[PDB]
Amino acid sequence: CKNYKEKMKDTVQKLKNARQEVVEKYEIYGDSVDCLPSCQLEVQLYQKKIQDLSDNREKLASILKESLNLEDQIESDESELKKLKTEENSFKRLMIVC
Amino acid sequence: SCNHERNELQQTINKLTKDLEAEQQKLWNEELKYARGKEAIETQLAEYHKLARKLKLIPKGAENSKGYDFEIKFNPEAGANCLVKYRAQVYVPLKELLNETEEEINKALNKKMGLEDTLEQLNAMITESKRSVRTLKEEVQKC
Repeated sequence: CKNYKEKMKDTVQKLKNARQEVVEKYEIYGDSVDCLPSCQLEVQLYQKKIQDLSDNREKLASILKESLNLEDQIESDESELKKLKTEENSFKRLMIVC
Repeated sequence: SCNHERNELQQTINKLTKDLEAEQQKLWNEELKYARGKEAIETQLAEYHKLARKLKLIPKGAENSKGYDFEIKFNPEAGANCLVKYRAQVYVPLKELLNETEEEINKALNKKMGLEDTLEQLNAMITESKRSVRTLKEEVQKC
């Protein structure tokens, strides 16, 4: 009677021990799953910053682009004025030699 | 004793065996959730690295990287906050490129507006010079 009863006494402890091992591993994965939300959020913030960097680099290039175009306009307009002021002075002289 | 005990021990075996099965199920379940949760992070990281390579923050020595290492490595099973620890490696140099950009944008916009006012000044001077030339013109021809 003690032969089988001990076997059943060992079987219960073998079962209770196995249960304890599965619960342990389950809790490790439970904790790991609980941390992935923070990992997901972090990658989101990095994607935002990279997208922000991309957009602002485009903005800078556009401003520098048009700023160089305005420099060409100032250069041209400075020629037109130079010509006009030369014509203005010539006619002031023509008025005298009338 | 020979039956009451033995039989009671048996029912415990039956219960505990089903309890173990339930825990084996829960472990496998949580393992697959973690795997799906991972893959979702690797997918998002692939999108961040794809764009980083486009902006040439990556690979190492890329021309827009300023010598920083913007690559992020997610490895199976890492301590609480695997990726938050990268804040010093990747996040603070990134916000640096961002603020250097916005400052450089403000200096460029400062220069632009200066050139713009110079142009309106010239339009004013060119328009008044054209008036004078047209006026002196008529007066010369009036003689």
